[PDB]
Amino acid sequence: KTIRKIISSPLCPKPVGPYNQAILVNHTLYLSGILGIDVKTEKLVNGGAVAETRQALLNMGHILKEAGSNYNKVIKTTIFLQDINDFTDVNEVYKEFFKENYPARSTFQVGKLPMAAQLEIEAIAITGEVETI
Amino acid sequence: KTIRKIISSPLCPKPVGPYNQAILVNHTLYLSGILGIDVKTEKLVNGGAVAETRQALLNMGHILKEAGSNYNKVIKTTIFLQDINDFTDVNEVYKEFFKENYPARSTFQVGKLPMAAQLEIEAIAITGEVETI
Amino acid sequence: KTIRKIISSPLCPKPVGPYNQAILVNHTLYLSGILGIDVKTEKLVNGGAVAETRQALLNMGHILKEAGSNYNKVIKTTIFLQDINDFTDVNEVYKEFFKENYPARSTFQVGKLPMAAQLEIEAIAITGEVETI
Ligand SMILES: [Mg+2]
Ligand code: NA
Repeated sequence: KTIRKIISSPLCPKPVGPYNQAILVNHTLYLSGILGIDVKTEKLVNGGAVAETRQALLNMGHILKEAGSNYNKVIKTTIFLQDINDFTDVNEVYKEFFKENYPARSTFQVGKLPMAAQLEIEAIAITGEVETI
Repeated sequence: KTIRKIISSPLCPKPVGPYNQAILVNHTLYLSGILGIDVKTEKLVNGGAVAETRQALLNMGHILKEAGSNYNKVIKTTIFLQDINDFTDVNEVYKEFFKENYPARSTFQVGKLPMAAQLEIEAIAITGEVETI
Repeated sequence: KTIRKIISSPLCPKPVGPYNQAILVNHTLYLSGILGIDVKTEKLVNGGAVAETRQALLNMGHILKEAGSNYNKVIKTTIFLQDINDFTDVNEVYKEFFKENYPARSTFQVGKLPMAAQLEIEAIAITGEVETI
């Protein structure tokens, strides 16, 4: 049998809808795309792409920790941008969170994001013990 | 070894390029993106985003059943929209299919979809027995 | 324990920033999105979508082989296009590399790609022995 666990953290925003913040399948954690929402206001943080990146990655950490993962167990990220010219600024914030054994990554500019956001970040991570060889 | 199975249903629109409808690896099913095509016509259903979402999710059910999965064993979906303003409507259709243990999800507006479609959905699901906690 | 391997092929452009070419988790290989970059010039190959598809898929083969995979062990690809009207030409190049047991796939047009590329291709693959039933 496969072990599925529904992952939720009240520290990470959860706008209404038929989705879960993350789903754990054995040791592989599939995270929903994260916007830079302030959990208190339920709105995007002010300040644009830098602030939204930072907020999204802080929010992500609550989901990773709830599942028994962490930033240094993230396998792959996808960065959806409203504007490819924000990449440099987004990547500088990304380096605040990802310091070693860096994830695989894809990045592109989309047509639009929900909530008129400047980005959205999706990730896959590993839970439990990880030997990096 | 890893067991791979090619998944094919004649009830889901057949591939119009060098791809399979889905690939099963052990118990993880990787679905290709699905459009709201009626296999009886080789065309999108009429009526725009709502109709197309419903037909895409019916199509998905054929693939899931062929592989030994189902909607309640879907792990992650990605919804590609031609217009972000269809999101609420697409979500209402989505809830006709996904009732519990909801998948992780990401949603965004693309530049263009194949067939000038309004909606495309890709998914990852689990086959066989699933114990949910 | 989950075994993670950091994949780095010297026959492909070395990561400049906080990402890796691919991450191997047990026998599942998560590839970064690949652009059609010439490893020597660190610039896209000239000639547009056809040339960039060929170079991207040549780069993918370097990364797959470094990890112990190959094209016939790719599970799923995603093709990010600058122009959906390139699909027919991209598919003709894709068929140079993928011959049998075709991956699942999604293809769509984005707003913009890094480096003003015409194409980016991401993949998931299997390492080690694979039995196709
Ligand atoms: Mg701006
Ligand atoms: Na800014």
